[PDB]
This record gives sequence, C-alpha cells and structure tokens, in this order.
Amino acid sequence: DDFTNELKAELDRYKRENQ
Amino acid sequence: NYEVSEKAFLLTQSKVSIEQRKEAAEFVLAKIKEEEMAPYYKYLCEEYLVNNGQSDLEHDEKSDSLNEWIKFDQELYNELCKKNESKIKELNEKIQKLEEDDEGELEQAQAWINLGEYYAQIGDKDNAEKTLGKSLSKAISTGAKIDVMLTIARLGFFYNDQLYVKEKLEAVNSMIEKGGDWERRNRYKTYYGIHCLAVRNFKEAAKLLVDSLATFTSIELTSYESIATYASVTGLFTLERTDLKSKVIDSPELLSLISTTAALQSISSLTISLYASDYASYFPYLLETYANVLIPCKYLNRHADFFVREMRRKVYAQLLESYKTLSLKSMASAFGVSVAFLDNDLGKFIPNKQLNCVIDRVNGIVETNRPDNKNAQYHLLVKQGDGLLTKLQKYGAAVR
Amino acid sequence: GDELTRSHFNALYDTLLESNLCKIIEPFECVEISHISKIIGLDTQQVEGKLSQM
Amino acid sequence: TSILELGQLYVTMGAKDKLREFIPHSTEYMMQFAKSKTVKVLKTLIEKFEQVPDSLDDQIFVCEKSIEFAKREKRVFLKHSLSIKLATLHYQKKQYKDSLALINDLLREFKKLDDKPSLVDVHLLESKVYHKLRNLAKSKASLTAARTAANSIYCPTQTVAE
Amino acid sequence: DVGGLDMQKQEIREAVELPLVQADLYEQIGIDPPRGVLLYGPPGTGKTMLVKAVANSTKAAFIRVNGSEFVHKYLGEGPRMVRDV
Amino acid sequence: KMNGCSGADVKGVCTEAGMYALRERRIHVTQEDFELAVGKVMNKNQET
Repeated sequence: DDFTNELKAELDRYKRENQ
Repeated sequence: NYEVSEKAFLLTQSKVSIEQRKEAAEFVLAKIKEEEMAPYYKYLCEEYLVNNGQSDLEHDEKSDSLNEWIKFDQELYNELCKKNESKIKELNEKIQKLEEDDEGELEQAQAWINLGEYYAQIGDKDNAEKTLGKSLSKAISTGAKIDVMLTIARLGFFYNDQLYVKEKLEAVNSMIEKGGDWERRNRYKTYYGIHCLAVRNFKEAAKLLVDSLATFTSIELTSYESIATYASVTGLFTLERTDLKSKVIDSPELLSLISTTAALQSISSLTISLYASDYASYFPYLLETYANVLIPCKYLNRHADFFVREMRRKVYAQLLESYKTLSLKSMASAFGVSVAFLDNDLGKFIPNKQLNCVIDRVNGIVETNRPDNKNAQYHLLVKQGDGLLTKLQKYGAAVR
Repeated sequence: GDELTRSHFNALYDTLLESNLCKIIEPFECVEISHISKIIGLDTQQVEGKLSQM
Repeated sequence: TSILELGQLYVTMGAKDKLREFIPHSTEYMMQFAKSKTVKVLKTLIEKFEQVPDSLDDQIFVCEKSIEFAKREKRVFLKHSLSIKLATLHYQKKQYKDSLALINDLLREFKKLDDKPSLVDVHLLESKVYHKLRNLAKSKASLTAARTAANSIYCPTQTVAE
Repeated sequence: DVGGLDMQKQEIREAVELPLVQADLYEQIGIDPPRGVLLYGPPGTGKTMLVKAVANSTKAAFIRVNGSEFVHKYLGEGPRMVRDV
Repeated sequence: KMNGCSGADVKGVCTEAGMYALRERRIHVTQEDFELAVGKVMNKNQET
C-alpha cells in the first residue's frame, strides 16, 4: 500500500544522499 | 452545502496535523448558524466511526472526539426548532394562501421548490421530494427545470449518495432537452465525471472534464479549488503524452489555474517531469499528490492506492518507447529508489500483460519489447476476434 | 537575464540540434552513441535525453 | 516649479525618505494655484520617481497618501490616473493578483463614464498582467481592443510603439 | 501574402474560419453566425487575391461568379441558377 | 441610445455582442460589451 511505497522511498534517500 | 462536507471530511482521516481538524471546524461552526446542517450534522456520527463519531448527547452517549462542536446541546436544539418554524411553518402558511387565491402558475411551483429545499436542511427528505414531485409536473421550459434539477443535484454532493441521484438527474434532463447555456449543462456534465470516480470508470471521467472550463465554481454545490483538482488529476491519467502537449501543459486557463493555488501539484509537478523525462524529482511529487491532494479531496480519496500504482505503470511506458534498452543500475539507484522497491512494483505488472519489457538480472539491462509492424494485430486480433465469438455463441448455443 | 530571451534559448537549442541530428539520422543508423556525442560536443546523458524526447 | 527640481535631487542624494512626506504637504498650495487642478502637480512629482531609481515602497506610499486628503474632490473623475499607477507598480513587484482584482472593479468605470482613449493604456497594462500569467486568450483579447480603437484616437509615440 | 490587411484579416477569420472550425461556440453563447459579408473597395489590390487565399487555410471549395455572367436573351435560366448554386 | 434602428438592426446586435466576449472566451456577455456593440451596429449606416 502507501505505507510500503513511502517507506522504501524515504529510506533510500538517506542512503543515496550519503554516497 | 459543499463547504461543510469538504472541511468536515478532513475530520475522517488526519495522519499528520491535529490543527487541520480544528481549522476545518471553524468553517463548520460558521455555516451551521446561517443554515441548519442537521441532516449532515447528524450524518457526521453515521459516516466514519471510532474517531469523532462516538460523541453525541442525544441518540448515543459516548465521549471520544478531537472535536467537541459536533455534539448536540440545548442551544442547537432550540436553534433547530427556530430554523424549522421560519423556513417551513412560516413559509407554508403564506404559500397555502396563494394556493386558494390562484396567484400565478410557475410562481407557485418555484415557491414549492424553494420550500422543498428547506426540508433538505431540516433533515426530512420525505417532504423534500414530495413538494419537489408536485412542482415537477408544472415544469415545462428551462425556467422551472433548473430549480428542480438543483434540488436533486444537492442530494449527490450534500448526502454523498451516488445511487438515487444520477438516475433522477438523467430523467429530468432527458425529459426536455435544451440545456440553456453551457454552465447549466455542467451540472449534468460535472456530476457525470464525479460519479465515474465512485464506480471507477477511469478515462470515462475526464471526457467532459478536460473540455470543461477551469473557472467553473458552483459555490454551495462545489468550490473553485475542489473542481480544479478533479480535472487536473483525472485528465492527466486519461490523455497520453501525445494529447498532453497540445491540451494540458499548454492551455490559457490551465496555466492560469496552476498559478492561482499551489494545492494542485498535477499539471505542474507531474506534467513537466513527465514531459522533460526527469525521474529524479518525479517520485516525491507522487507523495505530495497523494497526501496533499488525493486525501483531502472527497472523491479523490476513494481510490487511494489506485492512483500512484497505475500512474507509475504508465510513466515507465513513456521511457520504454524512447529506448530499446535501459540500465538497471540507473533505474534502481540514480532515480531515487532501491533495488527491492523496483522489483516489487514491476513484479505485479509483468504477469498482468500490461506492458512489454525485458528485465535482466546478471547483466542489469532493462530492454523494451517492441512489436514493430505487429502493433495491434498481433495478440489483440486473436483475443478480441475469438473472444467476441465466445459471446456470440452464448445465445446461439442455448437458444432461449 | 531576460525571461523572453531564455524562452527562445531552448528553441534555438533544439533548432540547431535538429539540424545536427538530421545529418546523423540521414545516413544509416546503428552507430556508437559515444561517436555521436563527439560530433555534437555535449554530455552523453544530454544527447540521449534530448534525442529520446524528440 | 522649484519643488520639481528639489524632488529630483532628494532621491538621488538619498533624501527620498524626507521627500515622501513633503509631497502631501502641498495640499495647502493646491487650494489656490490654477484653481485646484492638482492632477498636474502631483502626477509630475510621481513621474520624478521613474527617471531616478527608487524603491517600490516610496512610490506606492505617496499615491495612497495624498489621495486621502482634500485632493479627493479633484480626483473623483480623474482617479484613473492614480489607479493605473497602482497596478503599474505591481508589475515590478511581480504580483499581478492584487492588480487584477483592482482592474476587475475598475473596468466597469471605463465605459463612456470617464475617457474614451484611456482604454489603450488600460488594455496595454492589462496585457502585461496576463503576460506573466501565461494566458494567451486574455492577452490577445485586450490588446486587440486597444489597437482597434487606436485608429480613431491618438497615443504618444511611446504608447504607439509599445 | 500581402501585409497591412490585418484589418480585413481579422474580419475574414471571424466570418469564415470561426464558424467553419468550431460550431459549438455559437450554441453555447446563444448567437448565430452571419450568412455573408460585404466587401467595399478596389478589386485586385489586396482584395481579390486575398479572397482566393481564404480557400487555402479553410480548405473549402471556391465558387467564382462574375456579375457579367448569365447574359442571355431568354428568361428563367438566369434566376434558376441562383437557387441551384 | 439607438438612432433609426429597425427590427433587423436589433437582431444583428446579438452576433456582434457575442464576438467581444468570445475573444475573452466567456459565454456570458458583460454589460460593457453591449453598448460597445450597439454603438457599432448603429454606426453601420453612418459609417463613412
């Protein structure tokens, strides 16, 4: 649902911006 | 009547700010003083429960709410009788004298309609349709036809009923077909696209909405910013990018509509990113479109996940047509998503035969399957050709 | 600095690009993208982005 | 005439803070000179702000100040001069919404109740409002109406070329 | 093809191209389009050739009729052709 | 305000009144556009 798509999008942003 | 149904709808679901419920309560308290909202005011506890729906001092006694203004009291009970005497008891005595004196014809029919509109605000729909049905026989031209259709049109927006409304609106419009101007026809046209969101007609909703003007505001029936979100979100999902360039992204009114308010986030954030093929910032626009548009709106909250899930499937089709192959490392990383997130979305799309694509594991190359000269005669001609022959054999095999 | 001049900048950007791409597309296709970027003189992602949009 | 030379030197030398309060003090001089006719003196004083660069705060404050004094009696018919200036200064402010709400209320007063040729200056500024709005339906409509009536009347070289 | 005709060009577009392209604008407003237009001025100079240019954008059949035509010694044929055309 | 206008002169104002509002693309003609259209229809006979 919306909880699955929103969670995976925010968790990847923290890792991508740190690379 | 729609101003209360729009603000009080935020009371149903608020996942972020509590002040959104108190701010929307200020608009509700102001309107209930001028007009009696008792049918919808009582419908508040009959719509959504386990939030504010348990608080009543009359029919059912429980206290759980974030809003204490929705419970009956001695003040609203006395005001309910005051509005019932002035709009019904005082007006019907004057109309009763006009019936015996035989004053006018359409004036008495219009007086019954204005009186019938008051029964809708008292909470009695039996006498509202009874006085409306008696004035329906007196309707001939478009003078009394607009007022009759206006009462039934309120039943859809105010009572949120999609069943008995459209059936009555179509019967009144089909009886005598004139339409007056194009704005009086919008009442049948706008509600048509709105009703398509209840039964999930998808592209059928935007047929009359895209051609509709962006300045249309019905006030009590609908607001300016509410109808702006219906035509922007549904029209973007219907017309493909071929029709978006000559209609949506370039329009005299639509370019003027996006600058009026920032609550759209459809024809600007989603359209430009789709036209420029920028997938880096396109993903967070879907979250803002879901939270700040789909959720607060009434009919746009029914689908929920059916927006983002379907819109993400079609935006990949625009990329697959512009390249034969792609890069899995660029799609699953550089665009702002992860590897497991990309396989979850494309996991359900492939077996449904909604698109033709080639996904690579070891090589990590996303390849597009292009039918070339096959087009629509490859799998569609056999499926639709023989599929309709199965429907032809239904009545021919069993006879009667 | 001028908003109207910037609006016509992308028009002139695609005008000179369409004339340069027409010289590439007119002969036979299936040539390396890196060789295409050397003739245009821009980034590979920029050449692939503007060409795929057209 | 001496005030015209002083107001130009105040904004250049940095005295424009004092000049904005000196303009409304001329109301006592307007009750006599040229039998009222304040519209000539005050419009030129505001025109001095165009040549010498000045912020939009002092330009708007003067137009909304002297109008509240006894000069309103002369500004009854000719108010269109100060009304266009308010919407003109909103262009550099990059806010076309406050100017559009005024014009919508002003347009009812421009039909044969004040000035026939002044429509050209109104539709020209109105075309600049819808220019940033990216609306080609209203811009082509207002500009055509001003250019059509431009054959019967005459506009200055700066207006015709614009 | 000839400049300075914007005065006449705006009149032709409204009386020719407007009713031909979008016919729904008249039903929404409640008005009907005119059935013709009268042109006053010298022919052949920015006028006659401009009329032939209308069929280019409108993609319509152009009927060339001269006032010196339908000359005959009989009767009834001339007035019949006006209804037939 | 009409001068020498017959029944057909008023009938022709309807088409002219809808052209000013069509440039702005509005089906409702404002009161400002009526007098501007009537003044043009009345001057058709007196033009030049």
